Amino acid sequence: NLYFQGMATITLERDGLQLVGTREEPFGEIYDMAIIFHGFTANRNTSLLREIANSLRDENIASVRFDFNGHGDSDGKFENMTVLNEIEDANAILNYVKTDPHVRNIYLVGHAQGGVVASMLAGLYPDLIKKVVLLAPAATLKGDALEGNTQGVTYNPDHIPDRLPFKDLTLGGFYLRIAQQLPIYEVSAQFTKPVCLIHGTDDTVVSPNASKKYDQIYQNSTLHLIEGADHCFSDSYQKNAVNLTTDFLQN
Amino acid sequence: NLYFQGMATITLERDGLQLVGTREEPFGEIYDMAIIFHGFTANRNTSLLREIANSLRDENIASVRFDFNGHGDSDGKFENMTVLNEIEDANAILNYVKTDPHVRNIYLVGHAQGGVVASMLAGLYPDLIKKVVLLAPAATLKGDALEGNTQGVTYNPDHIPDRLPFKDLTLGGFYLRIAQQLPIYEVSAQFTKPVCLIHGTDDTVVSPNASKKYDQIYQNSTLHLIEGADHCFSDSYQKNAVNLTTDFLQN
Ligand code: NA
Ligand code: NA
Ligand code: NA
Ligand code: NA
Ligand code: NA
Ligand code: NA
Ligand code: NA
Ligand code: NA
Repeated sequence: NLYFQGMATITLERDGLQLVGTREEPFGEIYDMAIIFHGFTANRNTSLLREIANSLRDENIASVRFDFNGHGDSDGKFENMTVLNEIEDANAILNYVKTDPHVRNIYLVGHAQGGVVASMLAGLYPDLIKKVVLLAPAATLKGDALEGNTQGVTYNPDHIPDRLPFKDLTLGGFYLRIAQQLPIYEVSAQFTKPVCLIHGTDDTVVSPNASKKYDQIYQNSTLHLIEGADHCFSDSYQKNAVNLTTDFLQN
Repeated sequence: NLYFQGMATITLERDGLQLVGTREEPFGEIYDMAIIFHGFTANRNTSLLREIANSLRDENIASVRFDFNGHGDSDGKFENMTVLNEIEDANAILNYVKTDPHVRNIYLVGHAQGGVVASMLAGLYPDLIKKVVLLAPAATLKGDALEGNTQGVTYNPDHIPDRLPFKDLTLGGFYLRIAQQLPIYEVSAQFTKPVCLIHGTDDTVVSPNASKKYDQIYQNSTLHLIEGADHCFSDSYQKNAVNLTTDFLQN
Protein backbone atom coordinates (compact mmCIF):
# COMPACT_ATOMS: atom_id res chain seq x y z
CA ASN A 1 0.00 0.00 0.00
CA LEU A 2 1.11 3.63 0.22
CA TYR A 3 2.87 3.06 3.55
CA PHE A 4 3.98 -0.60 3.82
CA GLN A 5 5.72 -2.69 1.09
CA GLY A 6 7.40 -6.09 1.29
CA MET A 7 6.52 -9.61 2.40
CA ALA A 8 4.30 -10.94 5.21
CA THR A 9 3.27 -14.46 6.31
CA ILE A 10 -0.53 -14.71 6.42
CA THR A 11 -2.96 -17.38 7.61
CA LEU A 12 -6.50 -18.32 6.65
CA GLU A 13 -8.80 -21.10 7.73
CA ARG A 14 -10.87 -23.52 5.63
CA ASP A 15 -13.11 -26.05 7.50
CA GLY A 16 -11.00 -26.23 10.60
CA LEU A 17 -7.62 -26.40 8.75
CA GLN A 18 -5.15 -23.53 8.85
CA LEU A 19 -3.63 -22.54 5.51
CA VAL A 20 -0.32 -20.63 5.53
CA GLY A 21 0.54 -18.10 2.77
CA THR A 22 2.97 -15.37 1.77
CA ARG A 23 1.70 -11.96 0.61
CA GLU A 24 3.86 -9.70 -1.55
CA GLU A 25 2.59 -6.15 -0.90
CA PRO A 26 3.48 -3.56 -3.60
CA PHE A 27 3.38 0.29 -3.64
CA GLY A 28 0.15 2.22 -4.05
CA GLU A 29 -3.34 2.52 -2.55
CA ILE A 30 -4.92 0.40 -5.35
CA TYR A 31 -3.25 -2.49 -7.20
CA ASP A 32 -4.10 -5.78 -8.95
CA MET A 33 -3.37 -9.09 -7.23
CA ALA A 34 -2.50 -12.59 -8.44
CA ILE A 35 -3.27 -15.70 -6.42
CA ILE A 36 -0.50 -18.26 -7.18
CA PHE A 37 -1.11 -22.06 -6.78
CA HIS A 38 1.66 -24.69 -6.46
CA GLY A 39 1.44 -28.25 -7.80
CA PHE A 40 1.19 -31.85 -6.41
CA THR A 41 3.73 -32.40 -3.50
CA ALA A 42 5.16 -28.86 -4.08
CA ASN A 43 4.78 -25.80 -1.86
CA ARG A 44 4.26 -22.08 -2.04
CA ASN A 45 8.01 -21.36 -2.17
CA THR A 46 9.40 -23.27 -5.05
CA SER A 47 11.91 -21.27 -7.10
CA LEU A 48 9.36 -20.87 -9.95
CA LEU A 49 6.61 -19.52 -7.70
CA ARG A 50 8.97 -17.21 -5.79
CA GLU A 51 10.35 -15.74 -9.00
CA ILE A 52 6.87 -15.26 -10.42
CA ALA A 53 5.79 -13.37 -7.25
CA ASN A 54 9.05 -11.32 -7.26
CA SER A 55 8.63 -10.30 -10.94
CA LEU A 56 4.96 -9.38 -10.39
CA ARG A 57 5.89 -7.26 -7.34
CA ASP A 58 8.53 -5.37 -9.47
CA GLU A 59 5.49 -4.34 -11.66
CA ASN A 60 3.49 -3.41 -8.53
CA ILE A 61 1.17 -6.37 -8.91
CA ALA A 62 0.54 -7.88 -5.44
CA SER A 63 0.34 -11.57 -4.90
CA VAL A 64 -0.49 -14.18 -2.45
CA ARG A 65 0.73 -17.79 -2.49
CA PHE A 66 -0.52 -20.42 0.03
CA ASP A 67 0.38 -23.95 0.83
CA PHE A 68 -2.52 -26.23 -0.01
CA ASN A 69 -3.88 -28.56 2.65
CA GLY A 70 -1.58 -31.54 3.17
CA HIS A 71 1.37 -29.45 1.90
CA GLY A 72 4.20 -27.23 3.16
CA ASP A 73 3.21 -25.19 6.22
CA SER A 74 -0.51 -25.80 6.03
CA ASP A 75 -2.66 -28.23 8.09
CA GLY A 76 -4.06 -31.59 7.08
CA LYS A 77 -2.48 -34.85 6.10
CA PHE A 78 -1.22 -35.27 2.58
CA GLU A 79 -3.25 -38.51 2.44
CA ASN A 80 -6.47 -36.51 2.91
CA MET A 81 -5.79 -33.97 0.13
CA THR A 82 -7.70 -34.17 -3.22
CA VAL A 83 -8.03 -31.76 -6.12
CA LEU A 84 -11.56 -30.92 -4.82
CA ASN A 85 -10.50 -29.85 -1.37
CA GLU A 86 -7.61 -27.82 -2.93
CA ILE A 87 -10.35 -26.02 -4.91
CA GLU A 88 -12.10 -25.48 -1.53
CA ASP A 89 -8.74 -24.03 -0.15
CA ALA A 90 -8.48 -21.84 -3.27
CA ASN A 91 -12.01 -20.54 -2.70
CA ALA A 92 -11.09 -19.62 0.99
CA ILE A 93 -8.07 -17.70 -0.40
CA LEU A 94 -10.21 -15.92 -2.98
CA ASN A 95 -12.61 -14.90 -0.12
CA TYR A 96 -9.60 -13.22 1.52
CA VAL A 97 -8.45 -11.49 -1.68
CA LYS A 98 -11.86 -10.29 -2.97
CA THR A 99 -12.60 -8.54 0.35
CA ASP A 100 -9.26 -6.61 0.49
CA PRO A 101 -10.22 -2.99 -0.38
CA HIS A 102 -6.81 -2.35 -2.00
CA VAL A 103 -7.35 -5.12 -4.63
CA ARG A 104 -8.51 -3.96 -8.06
CA ASN A 105 -8.37 -6.92 -10.51
CA ILE A 106 -7.80 -10.48 -9.44
CA TYR A 107 -5.66 -12.92 -11.49
CA LEU A 108 -5.08 -16.65 -11.03
CA VAL A 109 -1.72 -18.26 -11.74
CA GLY A 110 -1.37 -22.05 -11.36
CA HIS A 111 1.44 -24.53 -12.01
CA ALA A 112 0.73 -28.20 -12.73
CA GLN A 113 -1.99 -29.47 -10.34
CA GLY A 114 -2.28 -25.81 -9.19
CA GLY A 115 -3.18 -24.98 -12.89
CA VAL A 116 -6.17 -27.39 -12.65
CA VAL A 117 -7.20 -25.73 -9.38
CA ALA A 118 -6.83 -22.25 -11.02
CA SER A 119 -8.67 -23.26 -14.24
CA MET A 120 -11.57 -24.80 -12.28
CA LEU A 121 -11.79 -21.90 -9.78
CA ALA A 122 -11.89 -19.39 -12.69
CA GLY A 123 -14.77 -21.38 -14.26
CA LEU A 124 -16.69 -21.10 -10.94
CA TYR A 125 -15.90 -17.32 -10.70
CA PRO A 126 -15.84 -16.20 -14.35
CA ASP A 127 -17.57 -12.92 -13.40
CA LEU A 128 -14.76 -12.02 -10.85
CA ILE A 129 -11.43 -13.36 -12.10
CA LYS A 130 -9.89 -11.09 -14.77
CA LYS A 131 -7.07 -13.21 -16.26
CA VAL A 132 -5.59 -16.68 -15.79
CA VAL A 133 -2.07 -18.01 -16.39
CA LEU A 134 -1.68 -21.80 -16.42
CA LEU A 135 1.87 -23.25 -16.35
CA ALA A 136 2.00 -26.90 -17.36
CA PRO A 137 -1.61 -27.35 -16.03
CA ALA A 138 -1.91 -31.04 -14.89
CA ALA A 139 -5.29 -31.81 -16.55
CA THR A 140 -3.71 -35.17 -17.43
CA LEU A 141 -4.01 -36.21 -13.71
CA LYS A 142 -7.61 -37.34 -14.67
CA GLY A 143 -6.51 -39.46 -17.58
CA ASP A 144 -3.66 -40.86 -15.43
CA ALA A 145 -6.11 -41.93 -12.70
CA LEU A 146 -8.36 -43.55 -15.38
CA GLU A 147 -5.32 -45.42 -16.81
CA GLY A 148 -4.21 -46.43 -13.25
CA ASN A 149 -0.71 -44.90 -13.30
CA THR A 150 0.07 -41.81 -11.29
CA GLN A 151 3.65 -40.69 -12.13
CA GLY A 152 4.79 -44.35 -12.27
CA VAL A 153 2.87 -45.89 -9.39
CA THR A 154 0.25 -48.27 -10.76
CA TYR A 155 -3.05 -49.53 -9.38
CA ASN A 156 -6.37 -50.88 -10.63
CA PRO A 157 -8.40 -47.83 -11.83
CA ASP A 158 -11.61 -49.98 -11.52
CA HIS A 159 -10.91 -50.69 -7.87
CA ILE A 160 -8.75 -47.98 -6.44
CA PRO A 161 -7.00 -49.01 -3.15
CA ASP A 162 -7.86 -47.26 0.13
CA ARG A 163 -4.39 -45.65 0.07
CA LEU A 164 -1.45 -45.69 -2.30
CA PRO A 165 2.19 -45.54 -1.09
CA PHE A 166 3.82 -42.91 -3.27
CA LYS A 167 7.63 -42.30 -2.74
CA ASP A 168 7.86 -40.97 0.85
CA LEU A 169 4.15 -40.25 1.04
CA THR A 170 0.77 -41.96 1.10
CA LEU A 171 -1.72 -40.80 -1.58
CA GLY A 172 -5.46 -41.13 -0.62
CA GLY A 173 -7.61 -43.51 -2.62
CA PHE A 174 -10.23 -40.74 -2.54
CA TYR A 175 -7.81 -38.38 -4.37
CA LEU A 176 -7.71 -40.93 -7.22
CA ARG A 177 -11.48 -41.63 -7.29
CA ILE A 178 -12.14 -37.83 -7.48
CA ALA A 179 -9.42 -37.35 -10.16
CA GLN A 180 -11.03 -39.89 -12.52
CA GLN A 181 -14.28 -37.93 -12.65
CA LEU A 182 -13.21 -34.30 -12.25
CA PRO A 183 -15.07 -32.13 -14.84
CA ILE A 184 -11.86 -30.18 -15.55
CA TYR A 185 -12.55 -28.86 -19.08
CA GLU A 186 -16.33 -28.48 -18.52
CA VAL A 187 -15.91 -26.20 -15.55
CA SER A 188 -12.77 -24.41 -16.84
CA ALA A 189 -14.33 -23.53 -20.27
CA GLN A 190 -16.80 -21.20 -18.57
CA PHE A 191 -14.03 -18.63 -18.13
CA THR A 192 -14.11 -16.57 -21.36
CA LYS A 193 -11.65 -13.81 -20.29
CA PRO A 194 -7.95 -13.90 -21.29
CA VAL A 195 -5.93 -17.06 -20.51
CA CYS A 196 -2.22 -17.55 -21.03
CA LEU A 197 -1.04 -21.21 -21.38
CA ILE A 198 2.70 -21.93 -20.91
CA HIS A 199 4.09 -25.44 -21.35
CA GLY A 200 7.59 -26.83 -21.95
CA THR A 201 7.95 -29.13 -25.00
CA ASP A 202 10.08 -31.54 -23.04
CA ASP A 203 7.77 -31.79 -20.03
CA THR A 204 7.88 -35.45 -18.99
CA VAL A 205 5.43 -35.00 -16.07
CA VAL A 206 2.43 -33.37 -17.83
CA SER A 207 2.14 -33.92 -21.60
CA PRO A 208 2.08 -30.62 -23.56
CA ASN A 209 -1.17 -32.10 -24.99
CA ALA A 210 -2.86 -30.77 -21.76
CA SER A 211 -2.20 -27.14 -22.77
CA LYS A 212 -3.02 -27.92 -26.41
CA LYS A 213 -6.41 -29.17 -25.16
CA TYR A 214 -6.99 -26.14 -22.92
CA ASP A 215 -6.15 -23.92 -25.90
CA GLN A 216 -8.97 -25.53 -27.88
CA ILE A 217 -11.51 -25.22 -25.00
CA TYR A 218 -11.02 -21.59 -24.07
CA GLN A 219 -12.73 -18.72 -25.96
CA ASN A 220 -9.69 -16.42 -25.42
CA SER A 221 -6.38 -18.29 -24.82
CA THR A 222 -2.80 -17.83 -26.02
CA LEU A 223 -0.55 -20.88 -26.06
CA HIS A 224 3.23 -20.69 -25.52
CA LEU A 225 5.17 -23.91 -26.12
CA ILE A 226 8.67 -23.35 -24.63
CA GLU A 227 11.11 -25.31 -26.76
CA GLY A 228 13.26 -27.63 -24.65
CA ALA A 229 11.69 -26.67 -21.24
CA ASP A 230 10.88 -29.26 -18.55
CA HIS A 231 7.94 -29.47 -16.10
CA CYS A 232 9.23 -26.89 -13.65
CA PHE A 233 10.79 -24.47 -16.16
CA SER A 234 14.06 -25.11 -14.31
CA ASP A 235 17.38 -23.23 -14.65
CA SER A 236 17.75 -21.69 -18.19
CA TYR A 237 14.02 -21.97 -18.92
CA GLN A 238 12.72 -20.20 -15.80
CA LYS A 239 12.70 -16.71 -17.27
CA ASN A 240 10.52 -17.90 -20.23
CA ALA A 241 7.80 -18.76 -17.65
CA VAL A 242 8.34 -15.67 -15.46
CA ASN A 243 8.47 -13.18 -18.38
CA LEU A 244 5.34 -14.50 -20.11
CA THR A 245 3.37 -14.60 -16.87
CA THR A 246 4.42 -11.03 -15.90
CA ASP A 247 3.83 -9.60 -19.41
CA PHE A 248 0.42 -11.29 -19.49
CA LEU A 249 -0.79 -9.73 -16.21
CA GLN A 250 0.68 -6.24 -16.77
CA ASN A 251 -1.74 -5.87 -19.75
CA ASN B 1 -22.98 -57.53 17.49
CA LEU B 2 -23.42 -60.77 19.43
CA TYR B 3 -23.09 -59.01 22.79
CA PHE B 4 -24.22 -55.36 22.44
CA GLN B 5 -27.38 -54.09 20.64
CA GLY B 6 -28.99 -50.65 20.64
CA MET B 7 -28.00 -47.06 19.89
CA ALA B 8 -24.74 -45.14 20.41
CA THR B 9 -23.63 -41.57 19.57
CA ILE B 10 -20.45 -41.68 17.47
CA THR B 11 -18.05 -39.02 16.20
CA LEU B 12 -15.74 -38.79 13.21
CA GLU B 13 -13.52 -36.05 11.88
CA ARG B 14 -13.21 -34.65 8.36
CA ASP B 15 -10.57 -31.89 7.75
CA GLY B 16 -10.61 -30.52 11.25
CA LEU B 17 -14.46 -30.62 11.64
CA GLN B 18 -16.16 -33.05 13.99
CA LEU B 19 -19.16 -34.89 12.57
CA VAL B 20 -21.70 -36.35 15.02
CA GLY B 21 -23.68 -39.53 14.17
CA THR B 22 -25.98 -42.18 15.62
CA ARG B 23 -25.23 -45.89 15.11
CA GLU B 24 -27.99 -48.50 15.35
CA GLU B 25 -26.23 -51.76 16.28
CA PRO B 26 -28.20 -54.98 15.52
CA PHE B 27 -27.75 -58.63 16.65
CA GLY B 28 -25.12 -60.90 15.16
CA GLU B 29 -21.37 -61.05 14.48
CA ILE B 30 -21.82 -60.10 10.78
CA TYR B 31 -24.52 -57.79 9.36
CA ASP B 32 -25.11 -55.34 6.50
CA MET B 33 -25.09 -51.59 7.17
CA ALA B 34 -26.83 -48.59 5.61
CA ILE B 35 -25.38 -45.09 5.75
CA ILE B 36 -28.34 -42.65 5.88
CA PHE B 37 -27.99 -38.99 4.64
CA HIS B 38 -30.36 -36.14 5.59
CA GLY B 39 -31.28 -33.23 3.30
CA PHE B 40 -30.67 -29.42 3.10
CA THR B 41 -31.21 -27.72 6.56
CA ALA B 42 -32.37 -31.10 8.04
CA ASN B 43 -30.52 -33.32 10.51
CA ARG B 44 -29.82 -36.94 11.26
CA ASN B 45 -32.92 -37.28 13.46
CA THR B 46 -35.86 -36.26 11.40
CA SER B 47 -38.87 -38.55 11.85
CA LEU B 48 -38.29 -40.09 8.37
CA LEU B 49 -34.63 -40.92 9.01
CA ARG B 50 -35.31 -42.26 12.52
CA GLU B 51 -38.08 -44.53 11.27
CA ILE B 52 -35.93 -45.77 8.41
CA ALA B 53 -33.10 -46.65 10.85
CA ASN B 54 -35.60 -48.27 13.30
CA SER B 55 -37.19 -50.44 10.56
CA LEU B 56 -33.75 -51.50 9.24
CA ARG B 57 -32.63 -52.44 12.78
CA ASP B 58 -35.80 -54.63 13.20
CA GLU B 59 -34.40 -56.60 10.17
CA ASN B 60 -30.92 -56.68 11.76
CA ILE B 61 -29.50 -54.24 9.25
CA ALA B 62 -27.21 -51.78 11.10
CA SER B 63 -27.11 -48.14 10.23
CA VAL B 64 -25.33 -44.99 10.83
CA ARG B 65 -26.72 -41.48 10.33
CA PHE B 66 -24.55 -38.32 10.75
CA ASP B 67 -25.21 -34.64 10.74
CA PHE B 68 -23.50 -33.05 7.76
CA ASN B 69 -21.14 -30.14 8.32
CA GLY B 70 -23.04 -26.94 9.04
CA HIS B 71 -25.98 -29.02 10.36
CA GLY B 72 -27.40 -30.44 13.60
CA ASP B 73 -24.69 -31.48 16.06
CA SER B 74 -21.78 -31.34 13.66
CA ASP B 75 -19.11 -28.61 13.29
CA GLY B 76 -18.83 -25.90 10.67
CA LYS B 77 -21.01 -22.98 9.75
CA PHE B 78 -24.04 -23.58 7.61
CA GLU B 79 -22.76 -20.77 5.35
CA ASN B 80 -19.63 -22.82 4.56
CA MET B 81 -21.48 -26.04 3.61
CA THR B 82 -21.77 -27.10 -0.09
CA VAL B 83 -22.86 -30.33 -1.75
CA LEU B 84 -19.14 -31.05 -2.43
CA ASN B 85 -18.01 -30.86 1.15
CA GLU B 86 -21.06 -32.98 2.20
CA ILE B 87 -19.71 -35.58 -0.27
CA GLU B 88 -16.34 -35.20 1.54
CA ASP B 89 -18.21 -35.79 4.92
CA ALA B 90 -19.93 -38.82 3.35
CA ASN B 91 -16.57 -40.21 2.25
CA ALA B 92 -15.20 -39.82 5.90
CA ILE B 93 -18.28 -41.77 7.10
CA LEU B 94 -17.75 -44.48 4.50
CA ASN B 95 -14.09 -44.77 5.70
CA TYR B 96 -15.51 -45.54 9.16
CA VAL B 97 -18.06 -48.07 7.88
CA LYS B 98 -15.83 -49.95 5.38
CA THR B 99 -13.20 -50.62 8.09
CA ASP B 100 -15.70 -52.06 10.66
CA PRO B 101 -15.02 -55.85 10.60
CA HIS B 102 -18.68 -56.63 11.44
CA VAL B 103 -19.96 -54.90 8.24
CA ARG B 104 -20.78 -57.20 5.32
CA ASN B 105 -22.54 -55.18 2.57
CA ILE B 106 -22.78 -51.42 2.57
CA TYR B 107 -25.93 -49.56 1.40
CA LEU B 108 -26.52 -45.84 0.90
CA VAL B 109 -29.85 -44.21 1.70
CA GLY B 110 -30.31 -40.49 0.98
CA HIS B 111 -33.24 -38.07 1.25
CA ALA B 112 -33.41 -34.92 -0.87
CA GLN B 113 -29.96 -33.22 -0.93
CA GLY B 114 -28.73 -36.34 0.95
CA GLY B 115 -29.94 -38.38 -2.14
CA VAL B 116 -27.58 -36.34 -4.36
CA VAL B 117 -24.76 -36.96 -1.88
CA ALA B 118 -25.63 -40.73 -1.84
CA SER B 119 -25.98 -40.98 -5.66
CA MET B 120 -22.65 -39.19 -6.24
CA LEU B 121 -20.80 -41.15 -3.51
CA ALA B 122 -22.07 -44.45 -5.01
CA GLY B 123 -20.75 -43.36 -8.45
CA LEU B 124 -17.31 -42.76 -6.86
CA TYR B 125 -17.45 -46.18 -5.04
CA PRO B 126 -19.41 -48.38 -7.47
CA ASP B 127 -17.12 -51.34 -6.65
CA LEU B 128 -17.95 -51.11 -2.85
CA ILE B 129 -21.53 -49.91 -2.39
CA LYS B 130 -24.05 -52.74 -2.88
CA LYS B 131 -27.42 -50.94 -3.14
CA VAL B 132 -28.74 -47.37 -3.06
CA VAL B 133 -32.10 -45.96 -2.00
CA LEU B 134 -32.82 -42.35 -3.01
CA LEU B 135 -35.87 -40.61 -1.46
CA ALA B 136 -36.89 -37.48 -3.32
CA PRO B 137 -33.21 -36.99 -4.44
CA ALA B 138 -32.70 -33.18 -4.90
CA ALA B 139 -30.90 -33.32 -8.29
CA THR B 140 -33.02 -30.27 -9.16
CA LEU B 141 -30.83 -28.14 -6.78
CA LYS B 142 -28.48 -27.74 -9.88
CA GLY B 143 -31.21 -26.55 -12.18
CA ASP B 144 -32.53 -24.26 -9.40
CA ALA B 145 -29.09 -22.64 -8.99
CA LEU B 146 -28.88 -22.18 -12.81
CA GLU B 147 -32.37 -20.56 -12.82
CA GLY B 148 -31.42 -18.37 -9.80
CA ASN B 149 -34.19 -19.48 -7.41
CA THR B 150 -33.42 -21.68 -4.45
CA GLN B 151 -36.74 -22.66 -2.76
CA GLY B 152 -38.12 -19.13 -3.40
CA VAL B 153 -35.09 -16.95 -2.74
CA THR B 154 -33.92 -15.41 -5.99
CA TYR B 155 -30.55 -14.10 -7.15
CA ASN B 156 -28.62 -13.56 -10.38
CA PRO B 157 -27.31 -17.02 -11.46
CA ASP B 158 -24.70 -15.22 -13.68
CA HIS B 159 -23.32 -13.31 -10.70
CA ILE B 160 -24.06 -15.20 -7.55
CA PRO B 161 -23.78 -13.01 -4.37
CA ASP B 162 -21.09 -13.71 -1.76
CA ARG B 163 -23.83 -14.90 0.63
CA LEU B 164 -27.58 -15.32 0.41
CA PRO B 165 -29.91 -14.72 3.39
CA PHE B 166 -32.20 -17.73 3.46
CA LYS B 167 -35.00 -17.76 6.16
CA ASP B 168 -33.07 -17.85 9.47
CA LEU B 169 -29.82 -18.83 7.80
CA THR B 170 -27.17 -17.54 5.44
CA LEU B 171 -26.47 -19.73 2.37
CA GLY B 172 -22.88 -19.48 0.93
CA GLY B 173 -22.44 -18.09 -2.55
CA PHE B 174 -19.95 -20.93 -3.06
CA TYR B 175 -22.74 -23.51 -2.38
CA LEU B 176 -24.64 -22.00 -5.33
CA ARG B 177 -21.64 -21.73 -7.69
CA ILE B 178 -20.82 -25.44 -6.99
CA ALA B 179 -24.50 -26.47 -7.40
CA GLN B 180 -24.72 -24.99 -10.92
CA GLN B 181 -21.91 -27.20 -12.19
CA LEU B 182 -22.22 -30.39 -10.14
CA PRO B 183 -21.89 -33.44 -12.47
CA ILE B 184 -24.75 -35.19 -10.63
CA TYR B 185 -26.00 -37.62 -13.31
CA GLU B 186 -22.52 -38.18 -14.85
CA VAL B 187 -21.01 -39.35 -11.60
CA SER B 188 -24.13 -41.13 -10.29
CA ALA B 189 -24.66 -43.21 -13.51
CA GLN B 190 -21.44 -45.11 -12.83
CA PHE B 191 -23.23 -47.12 -10.15
CA THR B 192 -24.75 -50.09 -12.02
CA LYS B 193 -25.92 -52.11 -8.97
CA PRO B 194 -29.54 -51.97 -7.72
CA VAL B 195 -31.10 -48.55 -7.01
CA CYS B 196 -34.50 -47.88 -5.51
CA LEU B 197 -36.03 -44.43 -6.30
CA ILE B 198 -38.94 -43.23 -4.09
CA HIS B 199 -40.68 -39.92 -4.78
CA GLY B 200 -44.04 -38.45 -3.75
CA THR B 201 -46.26 -37.22 -6.63
CA ASP B 202 -47.18 -34.11 -4.71
CA ASP B 203 -43.63 -33.15 -3.74
CA THR B 204 -43.51 -29.35 -4.05
CA VAL B 205 -39.82 -29.09 -3.01
CA VAL B 206 -38.15 -31.49 -5.50
CA SER B 207 -40.05 -32.20 -8.74
CA PRO B 208 -40.75 -35.94 -9.24
CA ASN B 209 -39.00 -35.32 -12.60
CA ALA B 210 -35.69 -35.71 -10.63
CA SER B 211 -36.43 -39.39 -9.89
CA LYS B 212 -37.84 -39.89 -13.39
CA LYS B 213 -34.47 -38.65 -14.70
CA TYR B 214 -32.45 -40.85 -12.33
CA ASP B 215 -34.58 -43.81 -13.46
CA GLN B 216 -33.49 -43.20 -17.06
CA ILE B 217 -29.76 -42.83 -16.14
CA TYR B 218 -29.30 -45.92 -14.00
CA GLN B 219 -28.65 -49.39 -15.49
CA ASN B 220 -30.64 -51.08 -12.67
CA SER B 221 -33.23 -48.80 -10.96
CA THR B 222 -36.81 -49.26 -9.77
CA LEU B 223 -39.00 -46.17 -9.53
CA HIS B 224 -41.80 -45.81 -6.96
CA LEU B 225 -44.06 -42.77 -7.37
CA ILE B 226 -46.08 -42.48 -4.11
CA GLU B 227 -49.47 -41.07 -5.03
CA GLY B 228 -50.31 -38.00 -2.95
CA ALA B 229 -47.03 -37.97 -0.88
CA ASP B 230 -45.13 -34.75 -0.08
CA HIS B 231 -41.37 -34.07 0.11
CA CYS B 232 -40.82 -35.60 3.53
CA PHE B 233 -43.27 -38.52 3.23
CA SER B 234 -45.01 -37.00 6.26
CA ASP B 235 -47.76 -38.56 8.43
CA SER B 236 -49.87 -41.10 6.39
CA TYR B 237 -47.21 -41.44 3.68
CA GLN B 238 -44.24 -42.24 5.93
CA LYS B 239 -44.69 -46.00 5.89
CA ASN B 240 -44.64 -46.04 2.04
CA ALA B 241 -41.04 -44.68 2.24
CA VAL B 242 -39.98 -46.83 5.22
CA ASN B 243 -41.45 -50.10 3.83
CA LEU B 244 -39.95 -49.71 0.34
CA THR B 245 -36.54 -48.79 1.71
CA THR B 246 -36.52 -51.75 4.18
CA ASP B 247 -37.82 -54.27 1.60
CA PHE B 248 -35.21 -53.04 -0.88
CA LEU B 249 -32.24 -53.58 1.48
CA GLN B 250 -33.42 -56.91 2.96
CA ASN B 251 -33.03 -58.44 -0.56
NA1 NA C 1 4.48 -29.99 5.80
NA1 NA D 1 -18.57 -34.54 -15.98
NA1 NA E 1 -8.36 -18.42 -28.34
NA1 NA F 1 -8.71 -20.47 -27.46
NA1 NA G 1 -26.45 -26.97 14.91
NA1 NA H 1 -19.86 -31.88 -16.05
NA1 NA I 1 -33.55 -49.99 -14.82
NA1 NA J 1 -32.98 -47.82 -14.98
